This record gives sequence, C-alpha cells and structure tokens, in this order.
Amino acid sequence: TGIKNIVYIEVNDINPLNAGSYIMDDAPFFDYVILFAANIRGVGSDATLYNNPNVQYILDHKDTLIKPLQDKGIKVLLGLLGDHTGLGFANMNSAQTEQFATAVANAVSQYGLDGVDFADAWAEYGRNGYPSGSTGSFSNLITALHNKMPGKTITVFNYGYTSELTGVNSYIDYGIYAFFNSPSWSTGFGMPNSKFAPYTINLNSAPSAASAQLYSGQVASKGYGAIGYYDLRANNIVSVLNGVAKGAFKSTCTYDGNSYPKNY
Amino acid sequence: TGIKNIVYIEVNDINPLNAGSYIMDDAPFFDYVILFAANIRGVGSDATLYNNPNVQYILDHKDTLIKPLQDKGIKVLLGLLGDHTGLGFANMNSAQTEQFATAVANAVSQYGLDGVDFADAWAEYGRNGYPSGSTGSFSNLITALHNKMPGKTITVFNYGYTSELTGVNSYIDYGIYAFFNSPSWSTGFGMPNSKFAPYTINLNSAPSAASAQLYSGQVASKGYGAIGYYDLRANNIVSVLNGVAKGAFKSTCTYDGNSYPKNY
Ligand SMILES: CC(=O)N[C@@H]1[C@@H](O)[C@H](O[C@@H]2O[C@H](CO)[C@@H](O[C@@H]3O[C@H](CO[C@H]4O[C@H](CO[C@H]5O[C@H](CO)[C@@H](O)[C@H](O)[C@@H]5O[C@H]5O[C@H](CO)[C@@H](O)[C@H](O)[C@@H]5O)[C@@H](O)[C@H](O[C@H]5O[C@H](CO)[C@@H](O)[C@H](O)[C@@H]5O[C@H]5O[C@H](CO)[C@@H](O)[C@H](O)[C@@H]5O)[C@@H]4O)[C@@H](O)[C@H](O[C@H]4O[C@H](CO)[C@@H](O)[C@H](O)[C@@H]4O[C@H]4O[C@H](CO)[C@@H](O)[C@H](O)[C@@H]4O[C@H]4O[C@H](CO)[C@@H](O)[C@H](O)[C@@H]4O)[C@@H]3O)[C@H](O)[C@H]2NC(C)=O)[C@@H](CO)O[C@H]1O
Ligand SMILES: CC(=O)N[C@@H]1[C@@H](O)[C@H](O[C@@H]2O[C@H](CO)[C@@H](O[C@@H]3O[C@H](CO[C@H]4O[C@H](CO[C@H]5O[C@H](CO)[C@@H](O)[C@H](O)[C@@H]5O[C@H]5O[C@H](CO)[C@@H](O)[C@H](O)[C@@H]5O)[C@@H](O)[C@H](O[C@H]5O[C@H](CO)[C@@H](O)[C@H](O)[C@@H]5O[C@H]5O[C@H](CO)[C@@H](O)[C@H](O)[C@@H]5O)[C@@H]4O)[C@@H](O)[C@H](O[C@H]4O[C@H](CO)[C@@H](O)[C@H](O)[C@@H]4O[C@H]4O[C@H](CO)[C@@H](O)[C@H](O)[C@@H]4O[C@H]4O[C@H](CO)[C@@H](O)[C@H](O)[C@@H]4O)[C@@H]3O)[C@H](O)[C@H]2NC(C)=O)[C@@H](CO)O[C@H]1O
Repeated sequence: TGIKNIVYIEVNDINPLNAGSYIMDDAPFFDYVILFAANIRGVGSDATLYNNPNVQYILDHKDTLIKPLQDKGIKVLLGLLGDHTGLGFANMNSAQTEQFATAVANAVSQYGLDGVDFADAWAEYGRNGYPSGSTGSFSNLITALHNKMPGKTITVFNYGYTSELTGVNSYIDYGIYAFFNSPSWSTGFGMPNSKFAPYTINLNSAPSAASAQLYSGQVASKGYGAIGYYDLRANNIVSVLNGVAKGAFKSTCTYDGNSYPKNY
Repeated sequence: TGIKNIVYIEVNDINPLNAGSYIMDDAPFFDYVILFAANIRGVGSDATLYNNPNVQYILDHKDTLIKPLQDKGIKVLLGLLGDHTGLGFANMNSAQTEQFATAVANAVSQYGLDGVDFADAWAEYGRNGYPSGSTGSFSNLITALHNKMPGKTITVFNYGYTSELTGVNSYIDYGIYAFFNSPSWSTGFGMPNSKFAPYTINLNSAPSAASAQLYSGQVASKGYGAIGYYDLRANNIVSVLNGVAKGAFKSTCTYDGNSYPKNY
C-alpha cells in the first residue's frame, strides 16, 4: 500500500475535525486519526477504561465530532494511555487483561470507532500496590483485542514495554517512532519497514517545510509504510504537510478552509 | 556487491559437497548452496518441519557434509518446500506460523546453517481440511523467522504466493526466477535488480556454454545481483560455469577434481 499518514490529536485542546481539513489527490491527507487519549486506570483489583471529560464528550457526540471524519474515509482510533495509577498495559494479571480488553472492545463497538492505539506511557508502574515489573500482559492484551475486534485496526506508539510485542506483531497494523522531527531508520518490536513510521512530526512545534520534504522523501525511498504526526492544532499547518506531500508522495497538500474550534 | 551464484542441490540424489569443487578467482564459484529440501507438513493442527532421510542424514553429519563447504566461505541454507499435506507457507494461522518459524530457527541454530530458502510449491493447499486459500501467513512467516535468526540469510524462489511478499522484501536477501535456461528481465515482489536472479540455469539438463555466456553477460550489464542454478550433479559441469564466468565475471571457472558420491 501507499504510505499512510497517522495523526495523534490532543483532544484536551483540539477539535478532531481539523484532521479532515487537509486534502491530497482528492482524498484526505490523513489516513488515521487517534483521539489522544482514553486511559487505563487501576481501581482496586479492577482494570478500568477511563475517559476524561473531553474524550467522553467526543464519544458522546460521535455523530458530530467523529462521523464526518469517517464519512471522508478517515479511520478514527481511540488512543490509550497510562494515567499514574500504577497499573498499565504491561503489568496486569490474567483477569485484569480480560477485563480491560472487554472494556476497550465494547467502547470501540459502542462508539463506531475503527480501532485503537496503544501508548505505554505515564502508568507509573508499581504505585498503589500493583506490580512494579512486567507480567507479560502487554502481548496477551493485543492478542485478546485481536480476537475480540476482528476487522479493526491496532496501532502501537513505540514507547514503553513495546520490545515485548515482537511475537504478536502480526496483529499490529502500524508502529510509530516516539521522538519528533528527526527520523530514526529502524523499527520496533520486529516490525517490517512497510508497517512502521520511522519519522514523526510534531505539528505544534513544527519543523520547516524544507526539513519535512527532505525527510519525507527519505521515508519513501527507504521503503517505509507510514509517517507519524503529533499535536495537530486548529491553525492551518498545510505549509508543513505540503512539504511531506512533495517529498513522500510527489504530490501537493491543500487546505479546505475549515478551522474547527473546541467549544466544549 | 558483486553477482552471487546461488545453487539448489537435490540432496535426494547428490552429495552437496560437489558445490565446493568449482573455483573462480581463487574463491568458491558458488556463494550460496541450498539443501533442497526440508518440508512443511501439517499434522492435525500442528505445522511441522519434516526432514526426509537424506536431508536428516546430511544434518546429522554436518561435520563431514556441511562444514567443509562453510570452511571455504560458502553459505549453506536449508531449503523449505511444501509436501502435499494441504498446509503450506501461505495458509497457516498465527499459532502455526509461530510454531513453524520456531522449528526452522531451531534447526538453523542446531545444525550451524547460514539461513533458509523458501519454495512455495507442492503444498496442495486445501487438502486434508486446511484452508484452500491464502491467510496472509507467508509474509508473517518471513517476519517471524527474520526476527528469530538475526544475521542469517533468507532467499525466496519466485514461485507460489510470492506476489504477497512486497511488504517484507527488506527481510529477503535474494529472489530467484523460477524457470530454467532462459532469462526473464524483471523481478518479483518489488525487489530491486541488485537483489534478484533473473536467470536460472538447470545444470542437469544443461544449456550450451555459448548460451550461458550470452545470457550471463546480459545479467551483469543490466545490473542484476545474482544468478541461480538448479540440480547440480556429480559430473564435472565446469564447461557451463566457465561460460558464466566469462560472461558475468570476465574471468574463468575451473574444477578442483573432487567428485563426491552419495554413499548414503
Ligand atoms: C519529559 C519528557 O519530555 N518526556 C517525553 C514525553 O513527554 C514523550 O511523550 C510523548 O510526547 C508528548 C509530548 O511530549 C506527550 O504529551 C505530553 O505529556 C505530558 C505529560 O502528561 C502526562 O502527565 C500529566 C501530568 O500528570 C500529573 O499531574 C496531573 C495534573 O496535576 C494529575 O492529574 C496526574 O494524575 C499526575 O499527577 C499525579 O502524578 C504526579 C507525578 O507522579 C504526582 O506528583 C501527583 O501528586 C499525582 O499523583 C497528565 O495531566 C497527562 O494526562 C492528561 O492528558 C492526557 C492526554 O495527553 C489524557 O489522556 C489524560 O486523561 C489527562 O487529561 C485529563 O486530565 C488533565 C489533568 O487533570 C486535564 O488537564 C485534562 O483536560 C483531562 O481532563 C499525562 O498523563 C504533558 O505535560 C504535555 O502537555 C503539554 O502539551 C499538551 C499538548 O500540546 C497541552 O495540552 C498541555 O497543556 C501541555 O502544554 C504545555 O506544554 C506544551 C508543549 O510545549 C505547550 O504548547 C503549552 O503552552 C504548555 O507549555 C507550558 O508548560 C510547559 C510544561 O508544562 C512548559 O515547558 C512551557 O514553557 C509552558 O510553560 C503533553 O501532553 C505524550 O504523552 C507522548 N505522546 C504519545 C504517547 O503519543 C515521550 C515520547 O515522545 O518521550 C519522553 O522523553
Ligand atoms: C509439471 C512441471 O514441469 N512443473 C514445474 C515444477 O516442477 C517446477 O518446480 C521446480 O523445478 C524442479 C524441477 O522441475 C522441481 O523439482 C521436481 O519436482 C517434481 C515433483 O516433486 C514433488 O512431488 C513429488 C511427487 O510426490 C507425490 O508422490 C510421492 C511418491 O509417491 C509421494 O511421497 C508424495 O507424497 C506425492 O504423493 C501424494 O500426492 C499425490 C499427488 O496429489 C497423490 O497422488 C499421492 O497419492 C500422494 O497423496 C515428490 O516426491 C517430491 O518430494 C520429494 O522431493 C523433494 C525434493 O525435490 C523433498 O523435499 C521431499 O521430501 C521428497 O523427497 C523424499 O520423498 C521421495 C518420495 O517418497 C523420496 O524418493 C526421497 O528420497 C525423499 O525421501 C515433491 O514434493 C519431481 O518429480 C522431480 O523429481 C525428478 O527430478 C529429480 C531431480 O533431478 C530426481 O531426483 C527425481 O527422481 C525425478 O527424476 C526424474 O526426472 C528427472 C528430471 O527432473 C530425470 O533426470 C530423472 O531421470 C527422472 O526421470 C524419470 O521420471 C520422469 C517423471 O518423473 C520421466 O519424465 C523420465 O522419463 C524418467 O522416467 C523434481 O524433483 C522443484 O520442486 C522446483 N524447484 C524449486 C527450486 O522449487 C516449477 C518451477 O520451476 O515449474 C513447474 O512448471
């Protein structure tokens, strides 16, 4: 397949509809949009899925804040992030793993989402009486979600206990390099180049169009399958994306004019 | 990197040591020798690696039948072939893929081999209740094996479900054109010319030396990186190989006199 553009939107600040305002070759520039993020939270022995008031609002208003992206062909994923309780993706027991995977699959079904993204950061492993080290639950969680959501996408931000995931990487559609604005010509957890983004642009502290065209052209020539983006804002950042369009796609990217505020 | 000579030996018939008897520029003429072939066999739900008595004899006698080739700098790969059970590289489920990848990696480690060659032929897909069509496992099998045996070689004979392998071709060192004694100036699964043999000689039903020199010169001048060979026997076939040496390498090939019988 062609190179996919995968964007994480910090929905505490930014209306995710802005991802749809960018066009390349009569199609959306962005292929995947990650609502960053819902949280795993340990609560006693339970492994819970927690949506903060901004995420919950977007899910509660899926017809107006998610579906128009999906109407254009964009796949919308629920981002998943640690949240300082001491329990994260990599230190659950068998019951907690099954419980968390059930919650996530039910949320993806209930809100008509296209899958999920895993970002193993900020769990603060070991706090509040949970194990301080890995139990092996991270691979089992991927496996459980693959069995529960056939046909849906799983992406992994390459940070935290991801080195453990090599054995289940056939269940993972894309991996994403964790540092911004400079490429690293490798992949994590054994992913082939065609399933990895070795270059990830911070669109808030944005690099120049010249740098984006330089590196995006190298993404294509070296045969990688994706480019990552983090923290798209509500300003028109097409200068940078047009650099990527010229570099990786031999094309151009334009703005449709729609700037969507976060009135919630 | 110069042109590599890659030879498949039908070890049901031929002692593989014969590949070491040919010399070009004070080095082995052949760079890779494939022991053709171990098999994938479905047994119930298991995906198994089966070595027939000739293959198993060679592996059990690695010090006398494999190591002398490796001492000369020749790389020796285990050939992998379907075997009429209905299960093959391209129709496994995830557990079978992991299971077969593990069995192959372990044999490569146990017998001190330099890697493997995949020939997706003779599986008879769909026999014995196995899936009749592709599951997508061929690409995952290459990924799983690359991750399990780092620093080893993977070659792919361009026959069977190989059109699926474009996404993992960075894990494949060489692809081999599947038909004999006439070049086809293209490659499979997105491979660059430098990683492909577009010309494969049958050394049993051998072409003329003049033919071999004509076509091998075109291999070099068109920028390809390998030439393939099938069914080297125990007779002195240097006349053909010297034709290739004159064509592709602007040199000569000689025989060292050693004819090794299959007394096993
Ligand atoms: C160090 C380093 O660098 N590191 C790195 C990393 O970082 C990375 O990662 C990646 O990347 C990215 C970027 O970087 C990231 O992101 C980021 O993050 C961060 C962090 O976060 C986290 O944490 C936090 C905190 O927490 C704490 O606190 C809180 C409050 O208080 C609480 O609550 C909690 O719980 C905690 O606490 C606890 O703990 C502690 C400690 O232990 C203790 O002490 C206590 O006591 C307790 O216990 C948090 O908050 C978060 O979370 C949140 O969010 C999320 C999303 O993100 C979600 O999911 C969740 O849910 C949450 O949300 C919710 O909540 C909140 C709170 O409450 C609210 O607000 C909301 O609304 C909701 O409701 C986490 O966990 C951070 O910080 C950041 O942020 C930033 O950015 C953003 C975007 O843009 C924004 O929005 C914000 O605001 C901020 O801003 C800032 O910065 C920026 C940038 O530049 C700018 O623009 C602005 O302007 C600002 O600035 C300012 O400030 C700064 C500082 O602050 C300075 O510098 C400047 O100058 C100025 O001043 C971000 O977000 C991420 O994560 C990642 N990514 C992915 C995964 O994809 C890595 C990799 O790359 O690497 C490393 O190296
Ligand atoms: C058609 C066409 O053409 N096609 C093509 C193809 O072929 C190709 O491919 C490629 O190339 C090459 C060449 O061609 C190849 O190779 C070949 O192959 C073939 C086949 O094989 C396969 O199959 C077989 C059969 O099977 C069956 O049977 C058996 C017995 O009985 C059984 O066991 C089985 O199972 C099966 O059965 C089953 O199934 C069936 C069907 O379905 C049914 O019916 C039944 O009932 C059952 O169920 C087989 O056998 C094989 O296998 C084997 O081998 C392998 C190696 O190769 C291994 O791996 C395995 O393991 C095995 O071995 C084992 O076993 C056996 C048996 O038992 C024994 O014996 C041994 O020892 C061990 O143990 C497969 O699978 C074949 O046939 C061929 O062969 C031939 O050659 C060789 C070499 O040189 C030799 O050695 C032999 O012997 C033969 O010989 C012959 O021929 C030749 C020439 O070649 C000559 O020289 C001689 O002399 C002879 O002749 C004779 O005969 C003929 C006929 O045969 C006639 O013609 C004449 O005249 C005379 O008489 C070969 O091998 C390959 O494969 C590939 N390559 C690669 C690299 O891959 C493609 C491509 O090119 O194309 C297409 O087109």
